[PDB]
Amino acid sequence: MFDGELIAKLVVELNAAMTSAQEALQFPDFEVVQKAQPTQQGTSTRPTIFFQKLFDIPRGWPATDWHLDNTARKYVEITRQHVETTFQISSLHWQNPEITHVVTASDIANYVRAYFQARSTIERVKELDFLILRVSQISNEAFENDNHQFEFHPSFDMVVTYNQYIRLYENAAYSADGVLIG
Amino acid sequence: IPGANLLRMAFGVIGTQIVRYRKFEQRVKNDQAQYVSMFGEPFDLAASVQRVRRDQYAQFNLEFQRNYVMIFANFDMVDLDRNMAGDQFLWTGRVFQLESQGSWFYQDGWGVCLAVDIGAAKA
Repeated sequence: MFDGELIAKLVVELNAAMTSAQEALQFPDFEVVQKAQPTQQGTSTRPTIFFQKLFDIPRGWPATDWHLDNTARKYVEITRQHVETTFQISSLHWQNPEITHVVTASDIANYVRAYFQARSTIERVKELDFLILRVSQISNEAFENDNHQFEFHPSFDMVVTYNQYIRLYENAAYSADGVLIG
Repeated sequence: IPGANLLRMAFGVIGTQIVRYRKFEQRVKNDQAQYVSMFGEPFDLAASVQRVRRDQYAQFNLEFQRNYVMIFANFDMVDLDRNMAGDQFLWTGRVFQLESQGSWFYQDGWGVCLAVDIGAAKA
């Protein structure tokens, strides 16, 4: 459980980061889009952000705590697992050689990476029940676009850690007795 | 019949073009273990030049289109052996890679467009 809410929160944060980056670097306009669209759709010409979820790691043995329901005389067993999620962030932008004002797709990716690593954003995200670890690499790759016009597709990976809960039922005991023999 | 040539009578109908043809004789070194070729007496030949029409590719963010030409001639043209091949130029220097039915009556060609010709009446 606890995935769609994570994507909604991440989308909101990415929109805020793009607003900040647009004020900082003077983009024309931006769009935030998830990869692996469930319906046949076409890419947009605007400077764009793409994100995707790759895999998860449980990170530790599960922890169980017991909560008692007096009316029904049952224990509600809650199990918490603290997992890590790896998201891949990539951007797209086409360079126009004749314009004098130059901004690169790698600049967009670097600014988004730097925004998420700031302490202020971490402090603000803490109230949203997850945190971000360190990011260690950003790479450029060359596509071919429309049979020409080589283009760059910078990318990097981000790790997000949170807690996820499951709920179950268990019986309860109210007394004890024994026998002593020798 | 594989006797009297068919290209000779074919040129009596379609119409041809004119190229300058030079052959390879021998080869020497340039104190770098690099061969430099020698060509002699570029004569004049009549031949039919055809169409193959290249497309380009990429090595990495480079294009490098390969220029190609097809030529029909009634001559014994060699493209490769332990010796070196011959040259031609319709407008720029060219070199080919193939063989054809020379020992009976006529052959067929190829060609890759080398850069340019020297000039001075297209030497």
